[PDB]
Amino acid sequence: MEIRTFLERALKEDLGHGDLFERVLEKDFKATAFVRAKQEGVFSGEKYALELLEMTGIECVQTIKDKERFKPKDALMEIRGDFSMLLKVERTLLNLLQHSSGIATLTSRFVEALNSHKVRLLDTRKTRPLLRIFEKYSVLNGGASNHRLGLDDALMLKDTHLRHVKDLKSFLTHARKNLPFTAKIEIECESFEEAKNAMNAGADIVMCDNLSVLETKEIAAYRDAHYPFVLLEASGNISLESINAYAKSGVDAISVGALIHQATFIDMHMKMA
Amino acid sequence: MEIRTFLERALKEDLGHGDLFERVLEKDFKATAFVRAKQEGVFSGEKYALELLEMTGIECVQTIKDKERFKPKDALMEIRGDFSMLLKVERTLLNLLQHSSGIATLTSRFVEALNSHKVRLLDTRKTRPLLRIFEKYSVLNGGASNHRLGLDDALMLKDTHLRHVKDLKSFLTHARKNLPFTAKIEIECESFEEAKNAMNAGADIVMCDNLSVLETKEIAAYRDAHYPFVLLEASGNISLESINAYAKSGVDAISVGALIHQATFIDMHMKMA
Amino acid sequence: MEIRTFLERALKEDLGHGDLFERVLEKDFKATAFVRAKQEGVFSGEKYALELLEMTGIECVQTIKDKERFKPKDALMEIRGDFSMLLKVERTLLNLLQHSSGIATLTSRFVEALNSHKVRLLDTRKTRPLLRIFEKYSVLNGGASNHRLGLDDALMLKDTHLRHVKDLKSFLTHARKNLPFTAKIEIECESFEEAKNAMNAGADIVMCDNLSVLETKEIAAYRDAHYPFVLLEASGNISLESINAYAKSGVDAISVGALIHQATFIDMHMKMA
Amino acid sequence: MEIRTFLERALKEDLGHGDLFERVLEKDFKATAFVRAKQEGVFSGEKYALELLEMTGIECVQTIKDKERFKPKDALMEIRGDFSMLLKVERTLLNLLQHSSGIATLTSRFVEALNSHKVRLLDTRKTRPLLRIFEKYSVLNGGASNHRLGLDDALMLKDTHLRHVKDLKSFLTHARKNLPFTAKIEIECESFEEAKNAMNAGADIVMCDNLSVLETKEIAAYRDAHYPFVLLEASGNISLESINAYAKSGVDAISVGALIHQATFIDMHMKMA
Amino acid sequence: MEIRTFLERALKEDLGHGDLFERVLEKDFKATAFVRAKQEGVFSGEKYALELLEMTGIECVQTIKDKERFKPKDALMEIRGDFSMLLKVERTLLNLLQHSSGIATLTSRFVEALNSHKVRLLDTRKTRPLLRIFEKYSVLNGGASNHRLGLDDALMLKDTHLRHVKDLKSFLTHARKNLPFTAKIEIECESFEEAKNAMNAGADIVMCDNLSVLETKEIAAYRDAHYPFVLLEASGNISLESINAYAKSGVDAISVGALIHQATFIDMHMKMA
Amino acid sequence: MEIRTFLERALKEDLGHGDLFERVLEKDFKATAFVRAKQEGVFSGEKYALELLEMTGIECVQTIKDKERFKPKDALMEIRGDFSMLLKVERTLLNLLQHSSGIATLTSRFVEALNSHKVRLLDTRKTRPLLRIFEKYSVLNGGASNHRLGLDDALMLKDTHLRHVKDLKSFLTHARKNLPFTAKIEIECESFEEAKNAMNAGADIVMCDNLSVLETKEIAAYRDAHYPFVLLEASGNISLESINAYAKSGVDAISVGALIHQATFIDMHMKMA
Ligand SMILES: O=C(O)c1ccc[n+]([C@@H]2O[C@H](COP(=O)([O-])O)[C@@H](O)[C@H]2O)c1
Ligand SMILES: O=C(O)c1ccc[n+]([C@@H]2O[C@H](COP(=O)([O-])O)[C@@H](O)[C@H]2O)c1
Ligand SMILES: O=C(O)c1ccc[n+]([C@@H]2O[C@H](COP(=O)([O-])O)[C@@H](O)[C@H]2O)c1
Ligand SMILES: O=C(O)c1ccc[n+]([C@@H]2O[C@H](COP(=O)([O-])O)[C@@H](O)[C@H]2O)c1
Ligand SMILES: O=C(O)c1ccc[n+]([C@@H]2O[C@H](COP(=O)([O-])O)[C@@H](O)[C@H]2O)c1
Ligand SMILES: O=C(O)c1ccc[n+]([C@@H]2O[C@H](COP(=O)([O-])O)[C@@H](O)[C@H]2O)c1
Repeated sequence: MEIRTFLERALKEDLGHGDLFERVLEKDFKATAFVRAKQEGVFSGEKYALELLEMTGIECVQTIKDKERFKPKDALMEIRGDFSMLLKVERTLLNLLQHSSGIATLTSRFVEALNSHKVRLLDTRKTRPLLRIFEKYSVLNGGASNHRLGLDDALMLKDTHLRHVKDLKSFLTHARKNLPFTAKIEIECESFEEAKNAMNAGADIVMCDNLSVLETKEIAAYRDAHYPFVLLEASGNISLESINAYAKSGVDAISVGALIHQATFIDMHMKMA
Repeated sequence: MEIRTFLERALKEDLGHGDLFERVLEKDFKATAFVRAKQEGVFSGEKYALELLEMTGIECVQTIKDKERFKPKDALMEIRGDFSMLLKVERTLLNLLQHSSGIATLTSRFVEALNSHKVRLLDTRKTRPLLRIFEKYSVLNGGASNHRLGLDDALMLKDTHLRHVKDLKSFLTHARKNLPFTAKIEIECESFEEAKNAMNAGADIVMCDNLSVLETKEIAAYRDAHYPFVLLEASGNISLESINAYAKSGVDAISVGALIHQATFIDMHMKMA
Repeated sequence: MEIRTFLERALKEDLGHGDLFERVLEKDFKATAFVRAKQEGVFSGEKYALELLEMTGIECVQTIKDKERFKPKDALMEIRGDFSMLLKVERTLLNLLQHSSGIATLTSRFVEALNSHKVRLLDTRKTRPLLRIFEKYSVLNGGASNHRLGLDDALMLKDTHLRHVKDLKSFLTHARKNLPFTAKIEIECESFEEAKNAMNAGADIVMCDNLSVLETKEIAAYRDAHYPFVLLEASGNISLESINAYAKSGVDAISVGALIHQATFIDMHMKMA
Repeated sequence: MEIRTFLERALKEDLGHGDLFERVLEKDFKATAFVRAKQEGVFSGEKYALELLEMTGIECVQTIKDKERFKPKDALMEIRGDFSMLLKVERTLLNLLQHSSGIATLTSRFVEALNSHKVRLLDTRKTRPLLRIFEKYSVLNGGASNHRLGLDDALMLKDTHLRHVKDLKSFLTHARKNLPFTAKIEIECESFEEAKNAMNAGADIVMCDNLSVLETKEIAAYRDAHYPFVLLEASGNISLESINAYAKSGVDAISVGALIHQATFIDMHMKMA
Repeated sequence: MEIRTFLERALKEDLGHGDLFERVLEKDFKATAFVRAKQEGVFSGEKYALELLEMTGIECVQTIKDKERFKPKDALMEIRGDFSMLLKVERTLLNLLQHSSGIATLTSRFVEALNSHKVRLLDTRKTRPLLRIFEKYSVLNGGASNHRLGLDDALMLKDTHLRHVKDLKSFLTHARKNLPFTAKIEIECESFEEAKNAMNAGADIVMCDNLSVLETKEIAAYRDAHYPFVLLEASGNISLESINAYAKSGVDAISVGALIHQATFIDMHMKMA
Repeated sequence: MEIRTFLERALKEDLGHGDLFERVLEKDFKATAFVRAKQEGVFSGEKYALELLEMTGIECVQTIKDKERFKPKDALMEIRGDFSMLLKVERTLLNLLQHSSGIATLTSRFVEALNSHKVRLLDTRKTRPLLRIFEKYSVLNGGASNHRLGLDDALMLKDTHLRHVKDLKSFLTHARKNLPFTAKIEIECESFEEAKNAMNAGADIVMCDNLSVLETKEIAAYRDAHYPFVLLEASGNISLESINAYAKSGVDAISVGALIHQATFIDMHMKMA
């Protein structure tokens, strides 16, 4: 398990010195519980919930696969194990769930509001500390694709890196030999004129930072023109509304980091019996 | 440093095999950069930012103390160190910042909308996985107090625990001897009649789950009545609006977990030069 | 699980580069062995031991639960599993069963002199490095009760703390808003006058330090009339003889941390048979 | 370094979610502090403390060395750092100086009552969990000498191991080619007979477990006679009231694990000034 | 920092319970020492070494940067610091400088035969356990270039993968939406026919496995007319003689992972002087 | 256990952010696989593999033992688990079986060309970083024997250490009381003279570093003469073309660290079926 520790840690920060309830409890027995929802939405974080549960000695009788949709008063999980242990895990479970689910839902919404089957939805390294993965996985279980996961994943730069370079074309070449063979080089651009110097130099990918439909199409055009095998990325602010408009800019994928840093939880709770 | 690793981990998940930019860079030099804002709001996470920075070999020339307020186009930090290293830390810094700042702001707002100096604002164990502390600290730098930090912090129960007990009073006594001496026992209650069985039994604290003003006042009353030294907690949903109404229920503190699981980031970015 | 890593490290230290015997052992085989007393005492350590065994792959046949009493020559545990693993888990097993039971035993000898069903006996924060929780556990299996476990569990102030404090009453006031909601505040006082002040400032617990049986009965009495809701504990070089007296002095609880820093091993050993 | 992680852990167990007093302190500041003794004994732990101090950014002004003797009321250490920290570090620093010194002292007693500049006094493997290295280190300062540290250190066969070895001379011969090149073997014997055999098999050290001062003499002789470079160690329940007695029997070392599993805390405390 | 913990563990393993010499060393003192060649080669390991030194408290006086060439009897490093620490960091230091330079050296011997400024030499994923990154680094200081570093760095498919795949072209299509946006896809092909298929399905990189110089020049040519935007690499038991030929065969890069699993130490040693 | 964390790490370095193929796989499923040899040699690593397998929930159907000989095309292991996993685990499993077997093989060569049932062949401390234990283990299977494992194992003084010791007989005598009770000392000598001295001082093992087969004979004699229980080890740049030569000189063991720092991967691969 690559996430075995992640859970390990999440549980400890809440258990600290050790749960207080178990000290008082006299006779521990084996009971059962459900994870009803309280607000319709999608569901992500199954994988984790499963791992955590087996990791704690909690049997997962019934579960609703990820990527699935639900409505309030719906049973999402019939877990069963010792009583004491059940209560310790209660919170850590709901939490990771609600957070994963939430980003998944808020992401779901961005999907339909895209309406397309030839354009990709991407996220960003804009993630909460220590959740680079836990979240991207969530962005996924919504219907979007994930962009790069780290800074070793694919060399991607912007002005900040080139504000001291002469001859771009010649630059992207002295990199190729000083990089990993299977790494693409994506570049950020703020104006039409840039996208050109880009492609020309080699750029495996070209982004579009804060630029209007007609500003992009000129590039989406100049692209279909000479450099065809060079993906294009619409990335600026991309509001939930101005998102559909860009799908039409004839651009491969649009990255809306807001998918992650804008997703609140989703009501859920746990009841014994 | 108790948070030294927290940062340690946050940086790695993004660096993975190792940043790709540094491979290409030819001559590394020492430059400087700022952390301008892009949306007025409060600021939290100074502590971390500081630690991270020294941890990375980045000098923190100028910083704006936590709990402070800011407006767009404002410089929040003049950091200076090697160029390569500056870029690796760029993201991990903004992230933890924006997230801490965000909860701080959304919390700030809940403060003024409370208007009071005798009533406390509390949060909940409703926190994102692996951020139990990173967040509570944020809830703090907003103006609120923190409730319990874990399940070892203070024995607090609800129906779920008592749906199998006879004689509450006698119960809270066989706990005291099987608990840590400095631990209070807070109890959750959903109806007037409960608050009574509570106090009577001993309960060091009594909460109020999803109950209207007049429902609470009856208890806030019966409290000022016989059991005075028994704090009272208003905790249900407490919308940003129906929050002020409860301040008047004559209750010690009100806990609005929404403070954490509802706070999105806050625009910020980093520019060289 | 929380004590996995504890046990894990307790083993790692003894094996080092690896056991040498398993290098020369020709044919490993399943064998049974028992842990046995060689002196009388009260049993502590089950929790830890069972977890060690089931961790290493050794089956546990029979075990005397914690708190139980045992005479010498008594068989305490029966265990089966690979010969090689038994000889590795041997000292690691015994060692903790001894250090653990050693405390618990020396603890009941106090719980005796104490002799009361209204007064609680408490340990302290004076514990051997890395065994805080371990040792605290033991004290429980000794018949007494644990005080706090850390500096986050509850706020406690003594001379060193106050020497830099003006107007205490005003302090414990503008403190509650920066401490976690459930947190109790306790104060060490070396005299009656100090005692009154504390209680008044709004202390939750007052500690009667190195004070004569009398001075306590008085700081006690004063408390049963002006502040009945305050906790009082007596501490300071209390012994097996003088401990009895304090019990009968109207004082909430007594803390003789010696129950730990003055407890030694209880000779035990393991035989194959 | 080496023990940095030990201290790193010893602290994390006491701090937990975080120190409380540091939440309510108003203005931290630099300050001095002294560790005074309240009991006479011998000082151990220097090694550890100095790292604990530097590790937590505290300055060490003055400090006595390991093995130095001290009287009560003696000022042992002069530390100087931020008031807030000095406090978090206090108990830890003391706990470990009391445990370490505690051991060294009791040890120093056995070394005096042993009386002899040619016979070594040894500890064992009976140690408290997670302190193997620490406690050995302690014994060292008390003026005695360490036995092996773990199971990789050197091979020792007690009866348990032997009860399955037909022909020992071979077993030892056909074990050398497996055990690392530089390892000694030690066999536990309970009769002049066993020791006479064990030695021909080629043991490198012979344990004279629970034997009369006469039998021991016998073996010491046979040793000085036919096997000179063998090495003798007398062990078993040995106490002050019999050490000197065994010292004069020819054995090269007397082994008494009571040195650690029977040692206790030497009273100490920290003052500000 | 990323290689701290690497070095940290490389030390921990050699010291075990702790160095024995520092136990018998009477007076420690500051001394200087040099690491020296005893055979010719290309230098690798600086990054790691400097970090080891400055980590242990040893000053570095002079050092031959990485990639540099050196003859025997040449002085490679001058270091000052506590005698005791020098003797501990000794083998740990040498060992990695050797294993590291050993690779790099054996690598340049290939970069030679290769002889080209249009073709890149690449390592593989066949590395010694725990040294993936370490060894990959070395290969760089050998004059070549690294292939991918993990199974997250980029998707690669070989026989074993395809045996359970129907209609590949359709696969690489409904895959891009589940792979991270930047991810390149590469395919191992054991023949011309396989090669075409790959390219067509939309592969980003095709690997020419155990194929004759010719069959490559052909899978090459075909590619310089129908798919000019595809990467081609040749692999499979390539050696120091036959490696030259492939260079001149219109193929993007060559991957002879032997540059690692077939590289040994380069005799070096350290002298005090 | 012991090495679980080694494997846990070896995997985490290759997986990184996560395996890609597992993102695009459609329906995972159980499957078998064989590890076939493509070179003749001797099998090492069994110990590790079986843990890697069980650790990642893969079933081991059949497997050859450590030290068993194998020819090419020989099927060495039959594993059976989820297709997805079998793949993540593939390279690791092979990498470590190739490194381990690689060593054992070269070793097995020296053991044959050594020829002698009474002279031990030893490795050293010259090992690759983080594999000290692993590589020693490997040498073991090759049929040779391990020297000490670290600096805690036993004390060895080379010239460096000695260059400051006036009077060695004393130094060794007044070092015994510090070093653990069961430790051997070994001194490096470069002349019949040094060895004659070192032995009186009381060394327990004497290194005959870089000496003629004649000088070695000389020392071996003096050894058999005046110091019988001393132990001789010949070392230095020794190769197949001179082993048998030294074996017949009286020394108890020949030390050749080339066994590991010169060993390479033995070709192996994994097939599905
Ligand atoms: O390196 C990455 O993971 C990465 C991938 C895609 C986009 N970004 C950055 O994220 C920015 C958009 O953020 P947002 O949430 O306001 O749409 C974009 O224009 C870049 O400056 C960063
Ligand atoms: O144990 C805790 O840390 C804890 C502290 C305060 C409140 N809670 C729970 O959080 C609930 C309120 O959540 P919210 O965000 O909708 O206001 C409350 O009524 C309880 O069921 C939990
Ligand atoms: O910090 C704590 O949890 C704590 C709780 C109770 C007592 N103490 C300290 O421990 C002292 C008594 O030690 P002793 O010899 O009675 O084990 C007492 O008078 C204080 O100075 C410390
Ligand atoms: O494992 C060791 O290093 C070791 C070394 C010497 C002796 N022992 C055992 O410790 C026993 C004596 O216990 P004590 O009360 O002197 O700590 C002895 O007779 C053996 O059964 C164990
Ligand atoms: O997974 C990778 O990164 C990877 C990259 C390039 C090559 N390989 C494998 O390594 C094989 C060649 O090994 P060798 O003897 O040329 O070092 C090749 O034909 C594949 O089966 C594996
Ligand atoms: O540290 C050890 O365990 C150790 C044991 C035996 C020999 N050495 C050193 O290793 C040297 C021989 O190197 P080699 O090529 O046989 O690996 C020898 O003459 C010493 O300087 C080192």
